[PDB]
Amino acid sequence: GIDPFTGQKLDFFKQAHEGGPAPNSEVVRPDGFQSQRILDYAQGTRPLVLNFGSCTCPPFMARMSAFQRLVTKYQRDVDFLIIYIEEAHPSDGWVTTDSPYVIPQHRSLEDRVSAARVLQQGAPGCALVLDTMANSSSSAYGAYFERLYVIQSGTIMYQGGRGPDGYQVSELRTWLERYDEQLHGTRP
Repeated sequence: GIDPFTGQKLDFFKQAHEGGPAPNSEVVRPDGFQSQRILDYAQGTRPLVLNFGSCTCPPFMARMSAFQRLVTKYQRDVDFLIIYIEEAHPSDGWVTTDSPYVIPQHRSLEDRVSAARVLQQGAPGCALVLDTMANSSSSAYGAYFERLYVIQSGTIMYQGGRGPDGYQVSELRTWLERYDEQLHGTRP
């Protein structure tokens, strides 16, 4: 069906939500730009944590070292993935940017991977993909600017709530704490 008022196909896809299906949306491997999808990163029944953001997004950068600490802490039972998306504060935007990072809006995967490289120089050994230039995953996960998720066996277990910045990491840590506790007992 076509929308008379857009001329585009009619959307029938419900927005991502907890307890709903995790979109198997498209992403790009930085080395060689091969097409991949979010669920390619799920390892059997292990939860997969998704971390969307960019270098010019201050809350994303503010939590990176805490995120890396979560990887060390929970990697026994949980997998982690960073998705590098459109810049929050591009250097060539309308409003002037004071971000420590000076990155123009990506015009191609070569630009986006260049930006992601700046990130990867921190975050040694973290799994990282790029969103497609069509912003497939950002759109499917409502994850522009930045967002955190947990998915497990194709289902969204945790959707990072919009609201005061700071809480998203503590709320994710809470989810991971409770899962680890179910698996192994409370840590002393």
